[PDB]
Amino acid sequence: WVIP
Amino acid sequence: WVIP
Amino acid sequence: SCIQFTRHASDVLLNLNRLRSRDILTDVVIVVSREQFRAHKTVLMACSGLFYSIFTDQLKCNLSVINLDPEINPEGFCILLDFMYTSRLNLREGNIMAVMATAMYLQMEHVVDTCRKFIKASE
Amino acid sequence: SCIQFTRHASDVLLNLNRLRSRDILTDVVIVVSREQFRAHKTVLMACSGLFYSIFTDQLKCNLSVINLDPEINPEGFCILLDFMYTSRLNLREGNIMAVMATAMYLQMEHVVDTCRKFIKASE
Ligand SMILES: CSc1ncc(Cl)c(Nc2ccc3c(c2)CC(=O)N3)n1
Ligand SMILES: CSc1ncc(Cl)c(Nc2ccc3c(c2)CC(=O)N3)n1
Ligand SMILES: [Cl-]
Ligand SMILES: [Cl-]
Ligand SMILES: [Cl-]
Ligand SMILES: [Cl-]
Repeated sequence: WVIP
Repeated sequence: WVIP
Repeated sequence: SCIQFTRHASDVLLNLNRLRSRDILTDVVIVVSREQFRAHKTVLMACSGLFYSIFTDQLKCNLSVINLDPEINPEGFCILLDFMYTSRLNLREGNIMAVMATAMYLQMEHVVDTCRKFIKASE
Repeated sequence: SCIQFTRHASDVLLNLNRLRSRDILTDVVIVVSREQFRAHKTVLMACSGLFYSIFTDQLKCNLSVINLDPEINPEGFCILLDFMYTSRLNLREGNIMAVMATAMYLQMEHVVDTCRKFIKASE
């Protein structure tokens, strides 16, 4: 999971 | 396009 | 000896979401506490272990309406349906418990994992 | 303020290809010079400008069989159908002309672009  |  | 187009999977999913937003070729209605959500059976199966099991069943594969367990929160479902079609999860302090419970029921293992991690960080 | 799961689009496409290989919920047969290819209308639309136009048509959206132009090579189509479901293109000296012609007909702009580039490199 990432900060888009 | 890339070499997978 | 194939070549690979990096953005292809993302572009396919973006187009599938465009079809969903315009209600094109949607073939099922998911009912959650009287709220109704239109979707593509194939996308639901591709994202959820529960929908995969439902639509591979010889009788249920032909149903145009699926009713979820009454304990399922419609907002939690809406957030997960948006995630299925976009890879983006709108996870907030106010919805994390409903989102985790819905993801556990839908059998969306990666969503369950991030919810567990975010909850553990807050304790 | 969403979080994003990097591998989600790739995982969805991988599962859609698993459904195709097991012939699960395929809803159309594409006929190419007597060869028949089963697929999901939504995936075809998501990858091709031609299929997008066909299945948004109020009459054609209901067809279970689509016949392509007799000039279309079945091998070129098979390579492109595999690309649609995997992001991998099996581009070879022996098939590049048939693949480019099929991609131009199917309106798959990124495939047409790589074929033009690979052909230009060989001259
Ligand atoms: C297992 S083979 C397979 N073949 C095709 C499909 Cl459409 C599919 N979907 C599916 C099954 C289980 C799970 C998910 C999707 C997401 C998750 O967390 N668990 N699986
Ligand atoms: C344009 S809006 C839109 N909405 C939904 C879908 Cl399913 C769609 N597909 C599509 C249209 C045109 C093209 C492709 C896909 C690939 C390509 O090269 N050209 N387009
Ligand atoms: Cl029904
Ligand atoms: Cl998931
Ligand atoms: Cl027909
Ligand atoms: Cl393309």
